[PDB]
Amino acid sequence: AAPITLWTGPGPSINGFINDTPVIRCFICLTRDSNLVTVNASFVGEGGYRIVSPTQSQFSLIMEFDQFGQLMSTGNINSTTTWGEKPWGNNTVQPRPSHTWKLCMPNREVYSTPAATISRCGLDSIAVDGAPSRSIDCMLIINKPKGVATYTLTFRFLNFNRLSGGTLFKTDVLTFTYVGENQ
Amino acid sequence: SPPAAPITLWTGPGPSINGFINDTPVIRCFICLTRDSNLVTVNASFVGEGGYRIVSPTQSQFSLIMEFDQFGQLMSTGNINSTTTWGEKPWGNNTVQPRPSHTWKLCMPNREVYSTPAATISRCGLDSIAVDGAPSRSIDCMLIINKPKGVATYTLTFRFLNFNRLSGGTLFKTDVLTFTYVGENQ
Amino acid sequence: PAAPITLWTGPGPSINGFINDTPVIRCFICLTRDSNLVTVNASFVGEGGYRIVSPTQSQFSLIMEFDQFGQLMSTGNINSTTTWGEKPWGNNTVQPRPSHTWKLCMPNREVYSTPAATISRCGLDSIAVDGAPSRSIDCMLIINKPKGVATYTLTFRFLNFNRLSGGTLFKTDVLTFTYVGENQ
Ligand SMILES: CC(=O)N[C@H]1[C@H]([C@H](O)[C@H](O)CO)O[C@@](O[C@@H]2[C@@H](O)[C@H](O)O[C@H](CO)[C@@H]2O)(C(=O)O)C[C@@H]1O
Ligand SMILES: CC(=O)N[C@H]1[C@H]([C@H](O)[C@H](O)CO)O[C@@](O)(C(=O)O)C[C@@H]1O
Ligand SMILES: CC(=O)N[C@H]1[C@H]([C@H](O)[C@H](O)CO)O[C@@](O)(C(=O)O)C[C@@H]1O
Repeated sequence: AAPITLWTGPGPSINGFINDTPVIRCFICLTRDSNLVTVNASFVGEGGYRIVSPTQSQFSLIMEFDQFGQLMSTGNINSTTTWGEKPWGNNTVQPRPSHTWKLCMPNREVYSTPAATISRCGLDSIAVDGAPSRSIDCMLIINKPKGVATYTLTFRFLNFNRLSGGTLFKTDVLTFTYVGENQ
Repeated sequence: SPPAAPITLWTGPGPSINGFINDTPVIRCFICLTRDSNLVTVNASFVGEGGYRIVSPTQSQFSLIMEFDQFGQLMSTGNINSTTTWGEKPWGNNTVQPRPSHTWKLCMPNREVYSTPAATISRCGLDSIAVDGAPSRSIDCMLIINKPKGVATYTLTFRFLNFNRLSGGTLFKTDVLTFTYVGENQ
Repeated sequence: PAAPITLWTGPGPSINGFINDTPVIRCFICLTRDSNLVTVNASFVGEGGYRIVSPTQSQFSLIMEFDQFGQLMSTGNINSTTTWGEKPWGNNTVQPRPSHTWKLCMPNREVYSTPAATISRCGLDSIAVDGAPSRSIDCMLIINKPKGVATYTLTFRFLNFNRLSGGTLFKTDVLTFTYVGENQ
């Protein structure tokens, strides 16, 4: 029994794709400790998504994993960009899969039907000094079916119409938690 | 051996209708308390049944209180209690091991840190996938830590509040809720 | 192989949050590093002029400054002039002897090479007011916003007091934040 972290590494490329177009830089870290997995994530919109307006359409960024906890090539965030294990003691991304990667996955029996957590997602919070009307929502959906994925994690960005105006799509550090899979 | 110290107490998956109000089973409560090195993470979700299947904006607030004794044993007298499934989750499987160990105390909220009651009030989305996170489909859930109840040494209270935020009748199918507190010393 | 460590103020902190060299807030701060992430667990109680806060309250930051070894410096709003050190597993003491392990509680400098933030709800007097929606402010954690010669900073910035419906005891909820911990 050991902890394990899967992540994008620091300074991720534009690795969030909508219609195969790179539009969002996603820092994603999945850390499994004894029983629970902590999702630690942040996002920076690029190009057409650098600035979001109150009329921005909602969207999902879905990660698809196989039965062994390996990130598949077909999600919005996928294995074509940097993804792998974080060794304790350095900031590298180790791409070679281990059986242990399954421990970062959402427990299939606990999440046998889809689960969700919708939380505030502050945008550009330092520069707008946390103005209430500069937050959207980001909902994590756990194990909503997608393709032939065994596990899915979806980051769904919602309620842009709560924004008072155009806002730089520079998210806060977001945290979610779920029960990890058994080896 | 820091790896020797973590412990998880939980209901197991697919809990029964194990949340009681006035001795009537009304809510299915998935509760997981995971102690790692120092902090305990509460991971919880709830599904209303019977008259609590759907909640309206005029719904009265309520507490689901878990009472624990000084050894971290869930007592039989709370709204969520030891008459239903509760015990340790072994690393590597989804069983519930009901035989109390002294290690169970490590999942409790530290008596000195929480020598007077503490709280965290947070958003509690209802039916979030089906309503696509509509802002007016959230209530609040407040975790109260060590508010006295009877002779419990520790208490954890899930208090559901601010149903008047809801735009209408909503399925009482909560998000996965997370809270954190300082764990008790062995 | 992971090595957990907790740095904290201990329970019942003194008035250890200073604004303009005046002690105004009792700050309970716990930084707990497990395998990869640090969990910030904190709560605050105002004293004197900050005992009660009103909708007209000006925003403020409580900054913790740490050096390259993860040792709390003397120059932040929360600083090494008050109780701060390691929490031993099994008791509630505060051990002041610095170790190479203290760096593990710091925000990873490569991950947070520019400042990061998390703005979250901060309920005030929540049990007494029964969680009334108009009794919350916000608390934003800012990670590694530059200050002085600190290598790492953690800033608790209290904001949006105008969300309050009136004078409210500045007795915060238990607040939690998470960030990627520094490498040994
Ligand atoms: C209640 C109060 O004094 N509020 C002040 C606030 C505090 O004095 C301070 O945050 C305590 O640490 O200070 C404010 O102004 C800041 C400046 O003093 C600082 O030089 O630069 C800061 C930005 O980096 C900021 O402008 C504040 O925190 O906003 C002003 C506020 O009224
Ligand atoms: C900006 C945008 O394209 N939004 C559209 C999204 C995205 O294409 C996908 O979520 C990306 O994965 O798809 C929708 O079905 C949705 O999720 O509600 C409709 C929405 O208008
Ligand atoms: C739906 C309901 O019954 N609400 C009532 C609750 C519950 O009976 C208990 O919280 C269950 O433990 O009790 C109250 O005293 C309370 O907590 O404010 C009054 C409230 O009207």
